[PDB]
Amino acid sequence: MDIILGIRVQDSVILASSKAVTRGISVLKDSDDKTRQLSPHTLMSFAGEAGDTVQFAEYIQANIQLYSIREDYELSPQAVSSFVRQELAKSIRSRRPYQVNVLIGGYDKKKNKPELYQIDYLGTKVELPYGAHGYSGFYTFSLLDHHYRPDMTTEEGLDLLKLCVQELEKRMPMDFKGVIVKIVDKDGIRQVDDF
Amino acid sequence: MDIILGIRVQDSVILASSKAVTRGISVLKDSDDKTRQLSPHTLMSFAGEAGDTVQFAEYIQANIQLYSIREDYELSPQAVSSFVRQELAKSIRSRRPYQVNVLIGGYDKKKNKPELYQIDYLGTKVELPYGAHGYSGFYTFSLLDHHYRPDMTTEEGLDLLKLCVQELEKRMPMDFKGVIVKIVDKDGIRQVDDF
Amino acid sequence: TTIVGVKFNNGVVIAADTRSTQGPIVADKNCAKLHRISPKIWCAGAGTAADTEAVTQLIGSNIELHSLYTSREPRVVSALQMLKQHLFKYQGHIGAYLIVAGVDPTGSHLFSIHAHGSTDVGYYLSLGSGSLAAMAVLESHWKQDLTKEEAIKLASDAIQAGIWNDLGSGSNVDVCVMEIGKDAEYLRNYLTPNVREEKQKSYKFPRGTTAVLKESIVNICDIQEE
Amino acid sequence: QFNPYGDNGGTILGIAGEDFAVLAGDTRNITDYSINSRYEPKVFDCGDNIVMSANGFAADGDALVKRFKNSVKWYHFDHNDKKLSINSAARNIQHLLYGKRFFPYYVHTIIAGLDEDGKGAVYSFDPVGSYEREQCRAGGAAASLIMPFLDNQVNFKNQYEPGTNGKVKKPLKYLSVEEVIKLVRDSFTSATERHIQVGDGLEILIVTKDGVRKEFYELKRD
Amino acid sequence: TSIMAVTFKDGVILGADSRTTTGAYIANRVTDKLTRVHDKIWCCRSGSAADTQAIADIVQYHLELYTSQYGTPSTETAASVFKELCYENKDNLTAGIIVAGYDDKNKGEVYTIPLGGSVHKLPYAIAGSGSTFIYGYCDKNFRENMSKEETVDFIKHSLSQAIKWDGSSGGVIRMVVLTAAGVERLIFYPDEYEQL
Amino acid sequence: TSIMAVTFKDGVILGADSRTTTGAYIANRVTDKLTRVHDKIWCCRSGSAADTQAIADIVQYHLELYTSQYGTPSTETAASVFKELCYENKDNLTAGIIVAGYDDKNKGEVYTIPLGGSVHKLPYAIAGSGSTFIYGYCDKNFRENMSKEETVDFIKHSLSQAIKWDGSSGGVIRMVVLTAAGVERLIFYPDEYEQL
Amino acid sequence: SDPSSINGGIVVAMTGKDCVAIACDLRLGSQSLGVSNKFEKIFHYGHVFLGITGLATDVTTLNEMFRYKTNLYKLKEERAIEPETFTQLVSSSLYERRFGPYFVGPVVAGINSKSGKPFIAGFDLIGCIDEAKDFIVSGTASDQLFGMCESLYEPNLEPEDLFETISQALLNAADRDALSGWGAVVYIIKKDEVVKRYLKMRQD
Amino acid sequence: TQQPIVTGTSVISMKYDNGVIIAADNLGSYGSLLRFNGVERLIPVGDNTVVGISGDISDMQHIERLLKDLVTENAYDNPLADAEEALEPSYIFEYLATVMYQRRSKMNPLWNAIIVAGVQSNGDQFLRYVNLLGVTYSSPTLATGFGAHMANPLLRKVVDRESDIPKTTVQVAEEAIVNAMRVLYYRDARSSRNFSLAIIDKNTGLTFKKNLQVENMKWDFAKDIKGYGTQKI
Amino acid sequence: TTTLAFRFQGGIIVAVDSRATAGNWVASQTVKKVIEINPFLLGTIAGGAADCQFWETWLGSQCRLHELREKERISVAAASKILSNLVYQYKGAGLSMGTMICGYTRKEGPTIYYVDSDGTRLKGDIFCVGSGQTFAYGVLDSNYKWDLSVEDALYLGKRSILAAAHRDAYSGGSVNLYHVTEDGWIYHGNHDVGELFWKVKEEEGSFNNVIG
Ligand SMILES: *[B]([O])([O])[C]([C][C]([C])[C])[N]C(=O)[C]([C]C1=[C][C]=[C][C]=[C]1)[N]C(=O)C1=[C]N=[C][C]=N1
Ligand SMILES: *[B]([O])([O])[C]([C][C]([C])[C])[N]C(=O)[C]([C]C1=[C][C]=[C][C]=[C]1)[N]C(=O)C1=[C]N=[C][C]=N1
Ligand SMILES: *[B]([O])([O])[C]([C][C]([C])[C])[N]C(=O)[C]([C]C1=[C][C]=[C][C]=[C]1)[N]C(=O)C1=[C]N=[C][C]=N1
Ligand SMILES: *[B]([O])([O])[C]([C][C]([C])[C])[N]C(=O)[C]([C]C1=[C][C]=[C][C]=[C]1)[N]C(=O)C1=[C]N=[C][C]=N1
Ligand SMILES: [Cl-]
Ligand SMILES: [Cl-]
Ligand SMILES: [Mg+2]
Ligand SMILES: [Mg+2]
Ligand SMILES: [Mg+2]
Ligand SMILES: [Mg+2]
Ligand SMILES: [Mg+2]
Repeated sequence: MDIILGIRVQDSVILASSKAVTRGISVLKDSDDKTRQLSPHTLMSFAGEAGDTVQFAEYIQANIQLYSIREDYELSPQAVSSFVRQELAKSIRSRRPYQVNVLIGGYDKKKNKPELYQIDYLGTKVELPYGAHGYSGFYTFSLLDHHYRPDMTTEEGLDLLKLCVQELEKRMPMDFKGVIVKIVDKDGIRQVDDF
Repeated sequence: MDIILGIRVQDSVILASSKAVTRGISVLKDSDDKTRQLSPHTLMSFAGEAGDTVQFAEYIQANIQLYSIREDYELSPQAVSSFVRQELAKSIRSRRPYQVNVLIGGYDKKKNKPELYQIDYLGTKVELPYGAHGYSGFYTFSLLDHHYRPDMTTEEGLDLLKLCVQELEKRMPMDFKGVIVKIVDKDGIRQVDDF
Repeated sequence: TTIVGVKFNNGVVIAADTRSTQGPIVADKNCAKLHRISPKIWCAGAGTAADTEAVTQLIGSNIELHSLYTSREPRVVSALQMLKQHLFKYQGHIGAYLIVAGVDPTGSHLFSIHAHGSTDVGYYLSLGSGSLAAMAVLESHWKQDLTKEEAIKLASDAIQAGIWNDLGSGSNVDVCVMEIGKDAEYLRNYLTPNVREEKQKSYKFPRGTTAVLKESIVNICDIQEE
Repeated sequence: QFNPYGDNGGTILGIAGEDFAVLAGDTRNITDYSINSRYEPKVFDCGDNIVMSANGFAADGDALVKRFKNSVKWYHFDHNDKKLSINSAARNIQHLLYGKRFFPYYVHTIIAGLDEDGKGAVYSFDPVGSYEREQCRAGGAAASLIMPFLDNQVNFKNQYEPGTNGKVKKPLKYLSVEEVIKLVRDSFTSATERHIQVGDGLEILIVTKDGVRKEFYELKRD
Repeated sequence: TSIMAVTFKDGVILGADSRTTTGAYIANRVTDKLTRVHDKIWCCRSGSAADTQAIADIVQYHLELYTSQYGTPSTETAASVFKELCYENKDNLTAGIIVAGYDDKNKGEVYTIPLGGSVHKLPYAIAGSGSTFIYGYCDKNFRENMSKEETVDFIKHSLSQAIKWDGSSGGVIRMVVLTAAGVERLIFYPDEYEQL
Repeated sequence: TSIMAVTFKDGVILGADSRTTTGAYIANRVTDKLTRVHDKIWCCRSGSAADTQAIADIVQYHLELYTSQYGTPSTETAASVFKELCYENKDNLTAGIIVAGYDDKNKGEVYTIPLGGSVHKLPYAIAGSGSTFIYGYCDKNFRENMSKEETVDFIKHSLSQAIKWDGSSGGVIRMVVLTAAGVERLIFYPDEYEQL
Repeated sequence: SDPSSINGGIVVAMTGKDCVAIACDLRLGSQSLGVSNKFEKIFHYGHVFLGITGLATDVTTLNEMFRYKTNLYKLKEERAIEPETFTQLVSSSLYERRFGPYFVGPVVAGINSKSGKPFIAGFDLIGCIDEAKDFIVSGTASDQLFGMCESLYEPNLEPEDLFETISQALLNAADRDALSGWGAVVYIIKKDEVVKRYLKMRQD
Repeated sequence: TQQPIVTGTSVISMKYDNGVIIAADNLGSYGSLLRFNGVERLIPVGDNTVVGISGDISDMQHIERLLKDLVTENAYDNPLADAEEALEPSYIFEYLATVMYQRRSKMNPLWNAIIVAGVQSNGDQFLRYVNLLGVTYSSPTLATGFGAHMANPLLRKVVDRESDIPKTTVQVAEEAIVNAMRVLYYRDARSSRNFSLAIIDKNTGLTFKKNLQVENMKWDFAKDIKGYGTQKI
Repeated sequence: TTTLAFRFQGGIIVAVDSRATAGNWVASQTVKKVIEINPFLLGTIAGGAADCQFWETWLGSQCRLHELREKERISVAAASKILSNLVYQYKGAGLSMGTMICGYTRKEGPTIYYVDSDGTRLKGDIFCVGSGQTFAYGVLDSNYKWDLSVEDALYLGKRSILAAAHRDAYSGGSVNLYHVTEDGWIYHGNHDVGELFWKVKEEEGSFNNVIG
């Protein structure tokens, strides 16, 4: 799929992901949610080749949910991101690699800090204040370099995110049919229904 | 460029052409007029490879304007379309062919009839009640097959055209940034500034 | 790379230059191309550096275990056979081109090995990108019944021809002499005809020239008591 | 298939002083892993106090230099023995290079001399004619080794003044001819160590108001 | 490479040049292409040096193990072991081998094994890049039941011409004589065979 | 194709097989590859039939026009006209031609012109795909100043072997004798030359 | 396409008088796009330091692999691994992936705890050991680094002088490479103290 | 664009105290076939220049005709054709170098490597190389093809730099050339035993030696070489 | 390369970077990517260095010939169309050019034309061209208004190049600023990114990601 964004503010992580699903010359769907809840305080968005994206996301989801039941404990975002990275690093030298890029946004309940991880299909992990995959970063990183300040509120983060989406809607050729925005904080994961 | 449409109604010809100009990953412009007035009652829209489109359109424009001055007379749309076809048919076997598709909408003052001609880069001419170039026809021809009637008014033609643009905006992947609509009738050529 | 091997009266000598290259860049100026398979069996290697090192270590390891198993000093033909069969199996993909030499209870021996697994016997041999320059010297100056002193001279001269005329070879000349009834003497940097001249200027900077943002002590020690 | 291009290696270096200019180049000429010549001159006096070198494919290099020398000759004939200024020479060379835009001279060209105010000047070219005046430029095979050293030791890049810690830069004091020749010699000695196509000899042409002087130094022959 | 094996009254003689080439560079000018797989069963090698060596080493192993169990193998048996290796691995091998041996019962025999892996029993055989230039000469000059001296001259003259015209062939002319008397090695230098 | 020209005491003799092939199909089994560019200047043709015919036709035209202006041309002159065409059009031609002629002053001469377009004056020459197999034989059996009968036998035996081994060569052996006496055509059929 | 120049980056190491220095840039990118300016390429296992350039996923993977192996080494041997021994372990580990290699350019640096002798080493992607006396370079600006080191370097430099030399070598080499820069780190290593310095450099 | 068909291998040469020496074998190869055994690849121009040519023989013969025609053209309206206005090595070379570079620039090269050896009017030694690409260079020793790889190393041991030229006699220089030709016969698979050698001296003039042979070869040690490793018989 | 130009109340702002690369090798940090065609016409350059220099230098010669013949300065439209018609002749041959022809005339007012080696010719208010164009667009579009002061517009152009210089690997070196008005263009200095970045970071409070 196309555009996935992430931004870590003072007390939360905000992920924005496009709703369009295009196969060929037709937009088959305009309300697609390109994300899966891995645990109550950890969310993963994804983009890449058709089929691989969902198959990988759900596979990761199942593994984290299994860990949660076994230990009766939620893994830290750092731990989940490392697990995800290893799966992709394993995958890249397989017969048929997973062609999937992901953002992992989570709130660490131990350290009381929001955390955003950017991982590509090769298994390249980086922790960032803001991140993007595909052609999205070519427009959005310059905006975020200017406006982002680390001590921002969640409302300020959403405004800064609106400014990113507006730029994408202006300058990108593909109609990505808007974005679904989700916030990850101490209280868990929730969806902003109006954006 | 991307999408160009044409529809011939009772007493006029309506041409609609996208405003977007995309080079690579950026939309450089969102107000581009993809048409040239060949004569007071003849309008040509165009789409194809960058550079070739404008170069060809202006070359045709210059030739028709030259004819108009020499004879103090306006050529019929049929005559202009045949001239245009021959230029493209000549072009296709050149060293470097013009990679341009066109629609020619004109009002014949002699017969008091609107006329729409669709010509591709190979020099393939057809007279039609409604026409399109590129991927546009794959969506719009089915709508027009259903709704079009040959005795429609200009206002009914614009409504039917809005229904085409809405479908394109819904199902096509590329954001073509709306269309510039122009009407060709007995009184000449005018632009619909609100669409 | 220029590597040579020369037989003489009571043994055999091998030699090599010390240049390693990645494209037109010199990766290592003082590379060690003479490898020890066993105490009195040494071989010079050309081609892919990791391959010559790895294939020598592996066979050298198995030769040592074989020597302990049989209670005998290892033979050059054993190293030759083990090397060629290994290289043949990998169909030339292991880019090791070797000049194998040594002394053993059967006598003194000199062989070459190519990456595809073919072996050759000779009184004088040369391999590598500078082998043509070296072989020109060998073909001009070699004779039967060479002494130890004459063979070392001929071998090092052949390497020098490679050093000066071949861009793939350079720097220093390494030698290893393997004489019958004696310890093998490994002469690392036997010749050093390419010492860099004194620089015109010292580029020692004044302290504080570089701009610094942060400083910190790194904890290398273990977790501490108390 | 016939390949009309080749690579003869070598490396060249131009440095502009306050009232002088130097153009240096090694004397080695190669193909693949063989040496053709240990002394094949590469930097040429082209008249009118201009020195030139076209490094890369030697056949194209010789052709270009030959054609520029010719251009200087006809400039005198056509314009009453007027001296061809370094800026005018540079523009002329652009047209020589771009003239073969679709079958290029496969060379990196550098010229050196004095501008019309008497100050040292170095101009640098790409194969298809793009050019730019610079205080400092290395060209050819070992250009990637030498240029960073020159950014540091000629333009004082990434250098600051002690005590201030990154606040005050090192002042851009001018360099004498004796100081420049030291940097040239060390540049080539360093390049010779790590680049196989560089060595044998170093030939430096120094340009002043008095004329064109030459200096030669030995380099490692391995 | 110019190689040949010729049967005659007292047995069989193998012959070969001594040149190994990497393109136009002569990697070895004194190569021994006549190699022993058993006491009185030898072979001439052409094509890839690595492939033919690996094959010959495997055959020698098989015939050594054959001898320990079933006694001395026939020349036909040796040719069959060569064939099995060349045929079954035809996709990965470049080996043109002539097998020649002496029994007391069967006397001198020659088997040629070209690239495909087929076997051909012949009175005499020629192979290698240089053989092309002496098909005419060898066909006209070969006779059955020649003497030792005649057969040596036939091989010497034949390989001399093959060497003269083929760039891939050269050096010395090595020969190996196989008779009831035993095994004799012969060598002939450029000054001798070029003036013929 | 197997072609050759041989100088001897009384002049020169050209020789050739008669096979033309499209792959493995013999398009013509009785081809005449010995063709006339002047009264006593002939040529042997190998390679492309179309190319060598077009060349030979042009040469015959040039020498006919030469004769009208400057009298009888030399064999060297004929070879030069062949060369000029073969060299300047080397990219578009596949022609291996042997030029042979008889003057009274120069006697028998032979010039060979391979693919490149180079010229080589020789005592005798061989060419075509089948020539490879008789380099050995021809080198060993050729002598200078042979008789007519000896030269005919030399060519007959040589081309017989070339035909025997080369699939692209076959049919009858055509020959053309060039002497002061005149021009004589000879032919030799399979039943005659195969049993040699 | 070329794995060794997708992410970009550089590492350099130098020897001094009773000390060693290892330095790296901080850039991680996707070809032209700069992604991260905090991607450190130097790691350490006990007193042995390892710098790794090349494909970033393999940089991370190998760090995790050598942490794994040096921890097991320490438990069994009951002592920290030394630079000479670690160098062999890196070579072994890389060569076992001979025909499916990690696309990396490792660099080892450290001081032998027993002998006190300074040690540096470099490797190609399949394990070949380059044990230099003076300096080691690696990454997308290796040509540039070779030129800087070969001119600036002199033997037996004091720790505080050595810092200036290696820093200027890295900075000026990085500034002539599009895929290197975006910050830099320098480790100064002595027998029983290690100082880490972040350098101020141009951010383009 | 073409491919070379009939080809000539190495041409080797060097300077000595009073002149220059050049040599090349008499073979015209047709791929791996050693087709033509009597080809002269050293072509003298006047009594002061010898042009040695390797590569495509058909192109060599073309160049041979160009030089022959150059002598004819120089004699036209030139009373000093055999004196002050005679053809110099430098004139002959520059002409060839012009042609070679022009032909490569039309993508239709003369597929050759050429060495022009001679002595100038003022007694100076001339030795310069040019090939199909129009690349030119001069050196105390010059060689083409395999000669570059095997001959130059041997010849450079005699004359390593410019200052070694006055110290090198004609006997020492000729000895080195003849030895180099032997080494090439040992190791070049497209060479022949028969060769030609030319000396151009400022005192004794042009000495052209034909029908030379490689002699004093070492082959006896071949008898002791058996098998490829383990074989004893 | 990152180059931009935008129309506003006080005329036109033109801003460019200074970097030139050959693969990953940084060939130059001091390249002049604004070409002074005449006292009222500017040309930006992106893509092939030689193509751009040669033909925009050539363009100046054609514009000078126009005003000699017509006793009147060339229009921005006519100047841009001379270049676009020229490159169109060479279409397919492999020229690599992306330019903005920026200038002011009485009849047109402040005008910008984007011209490209594919033959594209577009009039517009805002353009960003080059490998780092997307980064420049991000800053420019979010802060652009018609009613900007000369001082604020200049900073926005400077800041937009800085943004691209930071993120785009093939952009950097320094920023050249120009301001085109009724009375011609005005140069506003070379600004080294190595000093400008830290200055902007501190004062603006931006680039909080980076450590300084
Ligand atoms: B010599 O040139 O053959 C030399 C001998 C080697 C065994 C020490 N070989 C090399 O230096 C090779 C050349 C080469 C380059 C590329 C692919 C294969 C071979 N160099 C290396 O193996 C090498 C290159 N960079 C770092 C380490 N090793
Ligand atoms: B002969 O030319 O066929 C010869 C026989 C070999 C057993 C010594 N073969 C070679 O010389 C081959 C190449 C070749 C040439 C001509 C025809 C077929 C094959 N050479 C090698 O195998 C070789 C060369 N250099 C190093 C190692 N091996
Ligand atoms: B001979 O085989 O070279 C022969 C000589 C020709 C002049 C009669 N040539 C051919 O038979 C050629 C093909 C060929 C075969 C072998 C080597 C080179 C060329 N055949 C033709 O030209 C031909 C075949 N069929 C129809 C027309 N022409
Ligand atoms: B810019 O990146 O387009 C820049 C502008 C040019 C006028 C200096 N171009 C270049 O740096 C190009 C490479 C390139 C990079 C990115 C996109 C397109 C092109 N370099 C050159 O033209 C060049 C010229 N001479 C020497 C080195 N590089
Ligand atoms: Cl062998
Ligand atoms: Cl025919
Ligand atoms: Mg149509
Ligand atoms: Mg060397
Ligand atoms: Mg037949
Ligand atoms: Mg940048
Ligand atoms: Mg124009």
